Amino acid sequence: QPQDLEFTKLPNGLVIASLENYAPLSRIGLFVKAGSRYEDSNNLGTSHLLRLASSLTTKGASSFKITRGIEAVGGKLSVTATRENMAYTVEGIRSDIEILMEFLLNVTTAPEFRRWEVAALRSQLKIDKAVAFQNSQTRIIENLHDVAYKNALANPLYCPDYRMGKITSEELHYFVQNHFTSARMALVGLGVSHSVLKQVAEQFLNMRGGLGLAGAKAKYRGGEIREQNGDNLVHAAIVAESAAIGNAEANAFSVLQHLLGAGPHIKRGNNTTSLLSQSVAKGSHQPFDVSAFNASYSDSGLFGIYTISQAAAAGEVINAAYNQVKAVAQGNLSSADVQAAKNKLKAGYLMSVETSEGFLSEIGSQALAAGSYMPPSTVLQQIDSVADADVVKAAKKFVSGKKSMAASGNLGHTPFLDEL
Amino acid sequence: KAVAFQNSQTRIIENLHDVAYKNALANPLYCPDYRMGKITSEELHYFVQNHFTSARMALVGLGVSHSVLKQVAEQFLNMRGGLGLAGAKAKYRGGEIREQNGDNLVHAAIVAESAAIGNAEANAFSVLQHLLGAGPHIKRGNNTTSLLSQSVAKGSHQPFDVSAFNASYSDSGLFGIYTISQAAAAGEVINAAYNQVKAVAQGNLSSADVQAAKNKLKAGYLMSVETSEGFLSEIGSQALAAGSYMPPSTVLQQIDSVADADVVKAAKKFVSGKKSMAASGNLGHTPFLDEL
Amino acid sequence: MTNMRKTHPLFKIINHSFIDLPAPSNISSWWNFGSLLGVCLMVQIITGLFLAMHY
Amino acid sequence: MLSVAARSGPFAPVLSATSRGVAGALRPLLQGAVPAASEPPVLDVKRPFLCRESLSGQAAARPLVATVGLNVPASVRF
Amino acid sequence: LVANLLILTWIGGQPVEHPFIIIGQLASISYFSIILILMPISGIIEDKMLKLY
Amino acid sequence: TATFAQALQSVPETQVSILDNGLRVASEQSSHATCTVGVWIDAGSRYETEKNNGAGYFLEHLAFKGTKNRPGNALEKEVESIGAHLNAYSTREHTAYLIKALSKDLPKVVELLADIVQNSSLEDSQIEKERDVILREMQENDASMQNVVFDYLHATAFQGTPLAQAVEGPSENVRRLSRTDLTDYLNRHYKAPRMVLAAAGGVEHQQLLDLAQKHLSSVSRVYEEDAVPGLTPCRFTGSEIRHRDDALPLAHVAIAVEGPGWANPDNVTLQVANAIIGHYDCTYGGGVHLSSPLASVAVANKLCQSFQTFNISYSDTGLLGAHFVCDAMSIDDMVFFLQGQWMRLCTSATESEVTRGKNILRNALVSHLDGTTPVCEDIGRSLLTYGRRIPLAEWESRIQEVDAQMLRDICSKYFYDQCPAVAGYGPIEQLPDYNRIRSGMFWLRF
Amino acid sequence: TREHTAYLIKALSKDLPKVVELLADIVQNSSLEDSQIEKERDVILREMQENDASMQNVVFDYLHATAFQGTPLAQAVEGPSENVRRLSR
Amino acid sequence: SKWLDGFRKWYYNAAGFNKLGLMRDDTLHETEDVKEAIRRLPEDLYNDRMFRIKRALDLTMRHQILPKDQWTKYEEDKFYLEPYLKEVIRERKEREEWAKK
Amino acid sequence: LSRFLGPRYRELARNWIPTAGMWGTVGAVGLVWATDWRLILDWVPYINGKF
Ligand code: HEM
Repeated sequence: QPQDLEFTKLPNGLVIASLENYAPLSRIGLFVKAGSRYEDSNNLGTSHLLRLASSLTTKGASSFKITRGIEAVGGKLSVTATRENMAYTVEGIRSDIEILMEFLLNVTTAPEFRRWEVAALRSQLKIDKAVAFQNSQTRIIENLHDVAYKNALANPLYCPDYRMGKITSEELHYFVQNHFTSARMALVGLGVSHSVLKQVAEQFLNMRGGLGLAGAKAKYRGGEIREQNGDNLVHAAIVAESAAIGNAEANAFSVLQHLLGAGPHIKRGNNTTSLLSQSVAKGSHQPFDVSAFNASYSDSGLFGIYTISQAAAAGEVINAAYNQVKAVAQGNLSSADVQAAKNKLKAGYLMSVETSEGFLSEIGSQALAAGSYMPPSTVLQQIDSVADADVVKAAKKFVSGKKSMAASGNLGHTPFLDEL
Repeated sequence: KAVAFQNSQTRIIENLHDVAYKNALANPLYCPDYRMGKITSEELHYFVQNHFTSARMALVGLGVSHSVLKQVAEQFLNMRGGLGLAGAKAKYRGGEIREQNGDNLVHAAIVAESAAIGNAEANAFSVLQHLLGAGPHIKRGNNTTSLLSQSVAKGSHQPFDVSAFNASYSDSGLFGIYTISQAAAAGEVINAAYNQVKAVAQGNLSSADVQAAKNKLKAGYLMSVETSEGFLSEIGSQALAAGSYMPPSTVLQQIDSVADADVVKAAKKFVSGKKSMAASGNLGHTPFLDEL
Repeated sequence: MTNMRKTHPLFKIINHSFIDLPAPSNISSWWNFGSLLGVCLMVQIITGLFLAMHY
Repeated sequence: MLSVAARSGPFAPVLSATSRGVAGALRPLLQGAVPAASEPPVLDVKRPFLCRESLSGQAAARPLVATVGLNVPASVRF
Repeated sequence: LVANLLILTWIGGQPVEHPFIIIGQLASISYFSIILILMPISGIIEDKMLKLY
Repeated sequence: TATFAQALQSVPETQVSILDNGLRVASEQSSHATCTVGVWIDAGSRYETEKNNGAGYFLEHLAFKGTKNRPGNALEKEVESIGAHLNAYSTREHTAYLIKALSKDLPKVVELLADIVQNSSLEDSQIEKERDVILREMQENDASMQNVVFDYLHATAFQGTPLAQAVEGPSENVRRLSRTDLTDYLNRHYKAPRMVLAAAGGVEHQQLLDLAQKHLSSVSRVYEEDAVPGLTPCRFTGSEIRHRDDALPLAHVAIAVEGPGWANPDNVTLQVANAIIGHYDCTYGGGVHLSSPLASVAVANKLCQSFQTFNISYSDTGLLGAHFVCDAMSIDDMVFFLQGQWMRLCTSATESEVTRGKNILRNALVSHLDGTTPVCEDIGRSLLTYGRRIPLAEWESRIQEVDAQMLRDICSKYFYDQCPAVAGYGPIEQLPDYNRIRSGMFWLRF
Repeated sequence: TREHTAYLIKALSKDLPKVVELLADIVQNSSLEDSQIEKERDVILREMQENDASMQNVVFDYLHATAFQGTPLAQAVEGPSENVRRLSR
Repeated sequence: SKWLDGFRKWYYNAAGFNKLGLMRDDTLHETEDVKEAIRRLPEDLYNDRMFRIKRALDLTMRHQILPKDQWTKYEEDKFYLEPYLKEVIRERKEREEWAKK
Repeated sequence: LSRFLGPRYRELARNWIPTAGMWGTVGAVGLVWATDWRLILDWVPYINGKF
């Protein structure tokens, strides 16, 4: 007997969301508005060490006790972080989630941050950054955010090279005390009852309840940065400012990326409904990969094109992709293409929420954003409420706005922003 | 490369050229990190065979006669081809690179396009450099006649150093302001220096200051050609750039031919030109190009 | 190159055991005694060998 | 649809960093390893600048000049 | 203990008459009692007196 | 509240029907608005006879390039039109063509799958293009070291059998096979009794059965010459392949012994043994407090970059062992510690680590069975291998009957004094030769 | 240095007289103002703090201090910091 | 009581490590727990401890003691290593109990 | 020696009793064979012919 989602907002600001579906493995996550955008130039990379410091000694359980107790029941504790949000998630058998909530709420609420532990963790910070930047997409997206924004969203997800060896226990304590407050936290549980979740919520985090430290508004700057590193393929992202979280223009931009192309649906396919892929493939016979990039955060968004191409043919491919968006900015589109884009977007949303951890991430993000769970059918009808003129308006907003460009590879034939 | 990049203004100049040019002047003087372990012998042979040719070389001797130098020139330097490869004309882009590395001192350089070598206006730019300060004249001095130091020093109680940067190449130019300041007061130092250059560009200057800048430029040239190494560097640069030897008296004469209205025009060209910025340090308070 | 005391394989053992061996500065005369034992052992062997030449 | 995994389809692992404090039962795809990155050379530290009087002259004014030698240390002028 | 070893060395060169038997017996008993019992008890007392635990 | 037992027993059962051709039609219903519908075929590289060693892979490339009814990219235009996702994969024993779609698009998807299994037009220009594509993707697949190491392990462990040959096949066969070899492979190995139509998620079983009767009826059912192929057992060989290339930065080493097979239940016990050893890579945040002794000693001595344990199962055979990635100067030490752990599981297994391994296996099974795609994958593999879908309650019963005594008995049966297969790639000079590994496969103290 | 002091001007030849009397204005008629004394005391203290991080200057000062013990050749040109704090006009 | 405190000061003077300038925690034998607690020390206390040990070794080398005004007095003998040692001991007991069960 | 007083160490000791007993049997048989002990070899039937 699966019931519906059930929500209470506690008077200290903490959101509690629960769903009891009688799953054999139950999953409990806690969502904090403490991403990398809340740092400044004095404590860069603190959120990366905080993300990697989830298995440290807490006031209530040591590192040995936390690690051996989570592995004793076979449960899993993971930390996922975006530029806005952090989420600490535990999952396991229903008979062990009491001590799993003990461990998770101890980790969230009462860390110790001993100096020898963080001194041991900084080498793991370097190793994690190297493993993350082993692929070109991660480096080019970090570079794109750094050149696109000025202060808030320009902060990297991974710690800079100079800041390793300089992050202290006091910076971690200050970050936790200024951003891990009850008004910025949602505790979301799939496979758990409401009563046990709300009672462990009221007997763990009953000491902090404020709004925390407010972050600065993100400011666009634009520009371009180029990384000549001699790779075989040229990666290039060209974006502009777009809509934020909470507007119908964000829905228009999502429909616009699914019209332009947002990943292959067929293994080794040709992408014959992707306008960018068709416009490149009608002129270039070299291997390529052209898609549309959209990343929207609660105050600002980035929308643009992403290209991977050969070094000799890096130019006109980018130009071809850009020209295709200009055609969409001129009204050159068909209603069947927009209907197929809407179907692709809604199928992608439903397959994103069909898994348990994706469902928990969606519920936690919605509880942080608004404090209530929006049903999927209303999301479907608000996707269906997007018109063609909104897609044309989003395309002309992209082509009229000033650009941020991140390029990497052999950039001898990669064009500049003024040459576009 | 590590020994050269040990100090920050080398990396600032490299990043500034990479900001300022699309090609043919933005190539670094030092080898990039990925190119280490990959430069081969045939690439060096290709570079020497295409650029070390006879029409691009000057043999200059101090302490030798012309006969010995010309006979080793005809016995060695006759087997090469001609003019070699042309180049790529060094087109301008502009922009900004900010390198956050958490130094105690913020180094910033804001530059714009200026005249090339051989243009008369470049000489005016040189005078403009000595109008703004191209280095100290007293060991531990206050730089009283430096306009940038006078404009910044009245609002700073903590250490700084501001100068005018001038770089003339055979097809291009780069004139701007170099600032070194604290992290918390980089914005006011940069804004004060930029406002000083803007005040120079609006015709607010003294003829005595222009005469002092001319005297500084003439003394700097005559002290640069004082040693034998600087003299032979000057002769080789003149022979490569113009194919003739220009006497120092003629150099001082064309320095004295510069008008102050040309200095105003050079400052106005810097102010109205598109800017290029390279910054490093703790850049939490360093302004952007549109914020100036 | 010519640091034979630390490159010759025989000589580096004598070096590592008796020349460049890091010893505490403050050890008293009691720490002499074991070395005496080794020397005394050698003395015994030598005297015993000559005592073995006629016994 | 207020999430980076629901709104950014292919760009989910590049806008998000997922670490594990305690490993789960299932091993992650693409385990990854660091292939022994090289050590930068050890250089002697340069003096700092704590007064205006020694900062005077540190700003560049001329183009970059590099110089190497057979038995002369390498130098750079500004 | 060193004094007791000196006493045992003296007794070992003496024949078995009074009071060498009882002196050697008390010497050996005190030797084994000092090595096996008294020294760790003394070390524990010293750790108490130095406020270690 | 509900404990683990009735939470496992509240999982909906997988209902299986059969058409007149012998085609299995299996489905499991959930509350999701999406669904995953796939076709599983008992056809892999084990059924190939070294003259058509890349036929399944190259047909897997050609299967989405157009059919007779839907010529060319118009076919994939259809699977773009509903926003569905189309995937296919091939192993040494099974081939799968699966579609993730919405529930309301259930008929057309099934019809699409029908074309993919019985109407694929193999154009010759498309054959040349996919031949070049397969050549370039082998040219990028040999850069990935673990695929090379596992292929080397399969080759040296199943020498002389059809289980040694890779799924992709050699490059000469890619340059050599024509359309008639593909047609013969398609008419030989795509038989209806060797096929399962599996559906997971928001599907009704009666509607899916009616759609399979409408579209998937009368595939072949007849081998056309009364020439039925037969599955042949594969000889395991304790052996060693060492590909030394000192320019690579890291070394990958896999050591395995013979596995029991799909139908042998002690696999479950062996899985618990793997859960005792576990996996590790350098980004794990546990530090020195990891429960696995191998992972703890690897973190403590900075030995490995990663390791993992595997139990690969084929029809009454398999490979049970460990694969680790590390630099050269650690390799021998890693081998030593790994072998010690195996012998400890043969000799000194205690109840606490057995309980931990049982909990890890329970979490692994239930967390793997999450989403429509892995449930459909499990249904297809269960109907192909076991002939039935084993429910999670039976898995829990077989897990809870495992204790320490039968774990060390089964581990002594499969690990102790056995000849392993070793595959190394990279700077593997300090990797010990076969006598030292074989001597490390037992203890002189028992 | 430890034994010599130099005040030198680089100039043009035609400015040769004025430069000479500028030198005659420096080594003969110096005015030593007290607020300037305080400012240069702070400047010298932080300049010695700067010189502390240059290891060859520290090593050569140590070499002089251990090679010329008990003599005026051991002491540095800058002197100790306490003398910098209490030198008067 | 007060008599026990006076006798403990007398025993502290009879122990004689105060004559070399050593603290109480400087004289601890470096076991595994003691080395871990030393490794957990801040760098100022670490440098003070090893300078005190070096000075004590130098004084023992020349068979001398400090002047009596420079002796470590009883009421300024701060137990700096003791809480780190308690932390290391308690976590080692926790690991021992987990391995025991 | 209270470190090794637990259920896991008791299970390890119980598991290693038969191997240690078999090794003790090996040592006793080897000692009797090497020393040619008459208290045992006079009872084994085929060994009686050499005495
Ligand atoms: C390998 C070297 C040695 C040899 C060849 C050796 C040989 C001899 C010989 C031949 C004698 C009999 C001569 C005599 O009575 O003085 C002797 C006596 C003796 N040796 Fe050694 N010896 C050796 C080492 C030692 C050592 C290491 C000790 C112990 C410290 C030792 C203790 C004695 C003693 C106590 C006597 C009896 C002395 C006496 O009563 O006259 N010997 N040895």
